[PDB]
Amino acid sequence: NDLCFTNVYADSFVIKGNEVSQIAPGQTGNIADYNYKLPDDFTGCVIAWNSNKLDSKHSGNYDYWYRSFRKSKLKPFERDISTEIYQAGNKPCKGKG
Amino acid sequence: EVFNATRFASVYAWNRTRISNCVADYSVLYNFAPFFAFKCYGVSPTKL
Ligand SMILES: *[C@@H]1O[C@H](CO)[C@@H](O[C@@H]2O[C@H](CO)[C@@H](O)[C@H](O)[C@@H]2O)[C@H](O)[C@H]1NC(C)=O
Ligand SMILES: *[C@@H]1O[C@H](CO)[C@@H](O)[C@H](O)[C@H]1NC(C)=O
Repeated sequence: NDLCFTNVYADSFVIKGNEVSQIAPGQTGNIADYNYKLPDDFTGCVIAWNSNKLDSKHSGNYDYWYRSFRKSKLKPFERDISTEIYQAGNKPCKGKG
Repeated sequence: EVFNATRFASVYAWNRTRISNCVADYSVLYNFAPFFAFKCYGVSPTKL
């Protein structure tokens, strides 16, 4: 409360518990490499609180997503919203299975 | 042959294999496992 910040970015995303400890400057994992990479010299804070009342219901809910397959690592502070079938082997395959 | 195995030995007797006289393209290491912890220490995994 006694500092001054030229600008402040607030990135919000619900995510599983282990990924909370995954989210940190200079880490690894399916999220830290393909979904959200925090740059090394990061100046700020992370906030994580439990929300089982807004992300849950009877019969289940599957609205949330994540990316476990990307052609390369995600650069710091970049978004990669894309639905491209990952290539395995040498097939130009465009489909699921 | 070390990622296609079926009886990965228990930790008390850790199977140790030696890799030599070969060309190591770690794409074949990447395709055989949807990784969970690729924490590299001596070398950055991209620079492999
Ligand atoms: C660790 O496990 C490897 C895969 O099973 C073994 O490599 C192979 O082992 C078979 C016999 O199971 C050999 O016929 C083959 O040539 C290859 O070496 C490896 O020996 C094993 N190592 C130890 C120390 O258990
Ligand atoms: C192991 O090799 C068999 C060969 O038929 C292959 O079908 C299978 O996908 C391989 N699995 C792993 C984990 O290497």
